[PDB]
Amino acid sequence: TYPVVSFNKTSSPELKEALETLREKVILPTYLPPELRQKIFNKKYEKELAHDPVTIQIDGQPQRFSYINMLTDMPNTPKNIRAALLSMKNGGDFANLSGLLEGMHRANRKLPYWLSAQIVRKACKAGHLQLILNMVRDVKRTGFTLERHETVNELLFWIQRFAWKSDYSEPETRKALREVQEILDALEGDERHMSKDRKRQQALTRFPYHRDPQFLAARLNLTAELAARRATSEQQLNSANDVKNLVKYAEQLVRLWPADKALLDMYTDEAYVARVDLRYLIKPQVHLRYASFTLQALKNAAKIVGQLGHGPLAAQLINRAAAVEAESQLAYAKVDDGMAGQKIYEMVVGGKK
Amino acid sequence: AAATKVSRKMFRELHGVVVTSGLIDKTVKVRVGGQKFNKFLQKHFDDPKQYLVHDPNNSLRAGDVVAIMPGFITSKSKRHVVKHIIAPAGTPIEERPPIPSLDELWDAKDAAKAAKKERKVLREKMQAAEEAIELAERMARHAVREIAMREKIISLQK
Amino acid sequence: VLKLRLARFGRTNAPFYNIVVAHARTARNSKPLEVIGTYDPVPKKDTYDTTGKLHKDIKLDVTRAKYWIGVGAQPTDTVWRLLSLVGILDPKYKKPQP
Amino acid sequence: LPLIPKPTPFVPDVPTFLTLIGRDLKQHADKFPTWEALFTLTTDQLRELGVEPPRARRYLLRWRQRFREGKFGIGGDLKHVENGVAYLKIHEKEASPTRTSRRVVNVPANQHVEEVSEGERVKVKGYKVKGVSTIVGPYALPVQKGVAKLAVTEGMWEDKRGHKVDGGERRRAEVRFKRGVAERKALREKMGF
Amino acid sequence: SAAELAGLPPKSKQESWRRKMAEARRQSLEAGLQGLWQRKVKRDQKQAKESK
RNA sequence: GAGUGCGUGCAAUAAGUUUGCUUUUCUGUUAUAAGUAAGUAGACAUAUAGGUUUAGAUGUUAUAAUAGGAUCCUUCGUAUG
RNA sequence: GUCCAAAUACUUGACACAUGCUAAUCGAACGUUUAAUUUUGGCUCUUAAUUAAAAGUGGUGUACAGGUGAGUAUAAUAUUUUUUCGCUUAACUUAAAGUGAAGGCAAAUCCUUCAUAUUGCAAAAGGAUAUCUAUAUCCGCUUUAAGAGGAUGAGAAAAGUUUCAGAGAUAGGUAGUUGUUAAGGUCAUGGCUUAACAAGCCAAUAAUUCUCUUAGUCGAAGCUGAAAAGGCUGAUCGACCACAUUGGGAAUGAAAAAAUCC
Ligand SMILES: [K+]
Ligand SMILES: [K+]
Ligand SMILES: [Mg+2]
Ligand SMILES: [Mg+2]
Ligand SMILES: [Mg+2]
Ligand SMILES: [Mg+2]
Ligand SMILES: [Mg+2]
Ligand SMILES: [Mg+2]
Ligand SMILES: [Mg+2]
Ligand SMILES: [Mg+2]
Ligand SMILES: [Mg+2]
Ligand SMILES: [Mg+2]
Repeated sequence: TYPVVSFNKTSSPELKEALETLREKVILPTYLPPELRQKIFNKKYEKELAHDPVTIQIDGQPQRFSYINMLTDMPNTPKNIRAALLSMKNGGDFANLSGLLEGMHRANRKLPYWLSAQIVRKACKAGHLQLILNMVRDVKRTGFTLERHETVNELLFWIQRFAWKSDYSEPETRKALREVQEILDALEGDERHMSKDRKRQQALTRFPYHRDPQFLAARLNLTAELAARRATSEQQLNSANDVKNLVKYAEQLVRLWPADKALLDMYTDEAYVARVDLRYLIKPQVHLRYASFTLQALKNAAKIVGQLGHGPLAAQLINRAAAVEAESQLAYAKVDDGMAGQKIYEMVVGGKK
Repeated sequence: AAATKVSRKMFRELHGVVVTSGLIDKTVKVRVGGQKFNKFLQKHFDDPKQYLVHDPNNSLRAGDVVAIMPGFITSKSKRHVVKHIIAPAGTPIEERPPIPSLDELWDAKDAAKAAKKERKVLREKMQAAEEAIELAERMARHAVREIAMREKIISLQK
Repeated sequence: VLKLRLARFGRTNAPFYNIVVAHARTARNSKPLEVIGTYDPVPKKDTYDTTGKLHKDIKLDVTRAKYWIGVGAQPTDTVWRLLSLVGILDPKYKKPQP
Repeated sequence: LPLIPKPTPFVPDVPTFLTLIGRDLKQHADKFPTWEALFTLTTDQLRELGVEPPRARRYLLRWRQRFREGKFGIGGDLKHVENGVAYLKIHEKEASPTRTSRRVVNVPANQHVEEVSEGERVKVKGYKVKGVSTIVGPYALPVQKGVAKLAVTEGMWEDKRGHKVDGGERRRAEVRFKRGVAERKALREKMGF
Repeated sequence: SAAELAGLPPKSKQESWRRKMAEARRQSLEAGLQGLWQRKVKRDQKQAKESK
């Protein structure tokens, strides 16, 4: 079906070593049939393998497989992945994740729940948002499921930042608004993103990921940054069409989001307890991270919706903003000087850069 | 309720003559009279038959006339029993071990059969109690490891 | 699978059916378990009747057929209709009114 | 006695009806001068017109009687058909504050779903929405995100006659082996030598 | 069925069919058995009566 | 002298095949051993972070005993002489 | 030798066979490919899909139906009548309960295993269609209790029946073989099984074994006689047995009951 996983672009020598180890001992054996794979991990066939090593046609020249001590020879997959991931400072360095995560999916390697949230951060802080979105769309091969509530909260954050980067320019904002809709449709329609872990996180929040106020505020942010610019017939039709979504999403978020409830109180009190689900929000450094854009969204949406003559929505949106702004200020007095949280919030809400 | 008593049904009585005796314990060959009808010749022919009759107390000598009854199964080839002696041969009837009545013979089967079930119920219970103690011992070694490992965690949370 | 079905007997252009109780996977005209009744497809006409009506002669043992139906016997389409007319079962097909 | 059913938008004329049931029945389209001749002609009259073999005739009488009862095939309900083509669109709703009920409706190609009334917004039976924007259903070619169309294809409603794959179960081996001897000849004799 | 002894209506179209068919097999067995039993009794009496 | 769709003895023998003082091998429980590969648990800390660290309760790997099933050989065994 | 209807129609070489046909079916079990159609990403190449055809993987059925009479010489764990019983996880009826979790193949209702299933052994599989401004059905799957059916257990006991080809030779056959004691097994009975003793059991007119010749068996089924427990045949009809070029074999399955398979 798909081409054999391969890594042929490495800037550093440590990167290649980490991948070649995982590739030739954890990924390559998965391309073998079931029978021949129960031989490499046996001692009774060690002597036979040395005489006739197994071969597999991998892009021409066949491969070779000798005895592999399951306990000793096998490498630590989590550690290596971390080493390989940390040593990535190039476009081609991050292009190997599609193959790396694909190999682990073939080996049935239960990866850390938080790994998906980490790969999104490091890969997005270098300018490779597409590589992550390409894997999220190609979830049948890479296995980049949107299981964790954090991963979706980390993905939408960078999506907005890339649009907020260039002062919410219409060309990128239009493209960025498509990425959010691409995800909200995947979480809802696609089934590959649904797992037992996600069911537990939805039962604790009582909101499905596609109807979660925290994630629905990102779509209302870009939608509010489009009507602002305009509120040339072809472009005038888009503006009038963006005002309908704004009023629609503005009236859809107010219903879900209760009255005067901040981020740390929106969900049930039993969601923040467990560390495997929705505990990152507790820390002040991480709350301001996902509370900056969502806060500015309400402020920017309450204004425009107020110019069109919608009293109720104005007060409603301001209600949430007032409750979120207060909580945000609280965490701003505890975040240690130098943390990314304090910086991001200061540059977005503080308008200082 | 758990014991199956014998049928204890009476059957026809046949008068025969002991042919052989003393060759095997509690068994004699008696010769009875019969008749078979030839359909082609429309004529009855004498069809005498010889069976192996069960002699419980070995009270029959070759030559005497006896009365036998069928339906009493004691062996593979034996389905007849001695009801009484018509005419003795050699010695009087009063000089031979008495012939047990059919009731006495049947009672032996029931008593022997009932005793057999008593042995089974004991063997089944003992075998079950002997296997439930080995299955309860696995729980012991398995329950201590769990409690020894589960309480370790419980103590690191207070 | 006990089945209430028709065994075709007669000559060319003279069909005469015989209601039987036989196992599904058996020859059509093999000796069945029971012969409930007989069926004549060609409709007859009363001897001294000039009106023009027609009828079909069917000799059926209702009592015996009922027992077999109660133990899981599966009558065929043709026999099911006949039983419906007598009122033992509900019609398997009905004319559309619209 | 032989009541005639009014033509349906998806089946305006006879050529369409005969084209949907396939089985190469569009050869006798000219035999029927009007739409009432199809539903008025009898077996004997279909035998003289030239409707043969008997399998095609009995098959037509069946679909005929099946049309009077409104047991239409795929696309029968459709009301907004245009020159043999219809368009499907997704009609979103709100069953709850966190769910959404999507239904495959049939509306004019130009109009929008939200620009139609309840009476003019039919729900095509047999077509379901899988995911947030995919219309899934037999003979549903996609045009845009959330838009599909049904072209009137020959054999739309036909009941395919089972065809033996390769000579059948009894003769499968012979046909394959006998065809394997005709291949090794071209490879060796006609081409090799 | 338990749902039929509690006075509950049929769940759907098919349930109505099964209820009717199963009931047709219930009255067909009762009449069949009782009907055939009378035949036997009526037959045995004739033999005994005519044999005595 | 010629033939033989016949019986039978011996030798031989494909498929198949009784038995185990056979030849490998998988699985199942039972008891141990390991915690490095995996997987499942708990403890501590970090922050554009997600690291350190111990543990076997399910399960994973290793050995032992034991049960069963495939293989190899053995015996019987068409053709054939 | 004018016509019509019905019913019969290789009785011989089970000799050799050209050609087309006699068992397939389900897309509401499952994905694979190929085409178009619509989309992503990068600037034709490349993702994610829909649809339609073509080959398959699966489930069920080819254990029914139809054909032939080569081989086959029988009394046998064969058969009735009454009494008493046993087994049956597939299909057919009625009802109840349960339908969760992983791995392997491209995927699966295919394979492998796990949790739970009155105590403890011992299960399963998912697919499809509607309603609302998640819920309820549909077709299945597993287990359990019964009815029916069954090709079922050596069923058992009592009393009976079964016209068994023709010719020739053979006086021994039987070794758990016959019986007793004890125990197990069984619904029950039976060397059914085992231990220990005893030397029995069947038969003498052929029990038993052997060779030759011939044959599918049977029925008011066909023909025939006034009739005989009539005679002959063993076509079409029904039942039973055997076989599918000849010979030698096993598995699958509820059950070989195949024109299968080796
Ligand atoms: K030999
Ligand atoms: K023959
Ligand atoms: Mg040899
Ligand atoms: Mg380790
Ligand atoms: Mg030989
Ligand atoms: Mg012939
Ligand atoms: Mg057959
Ligand atoms: Mg399930
Ligand atoms: Mg009598
Ligand atoms: Mg014996
Ligand atoms: Mg012959
Ligand atoms: Mg014959």
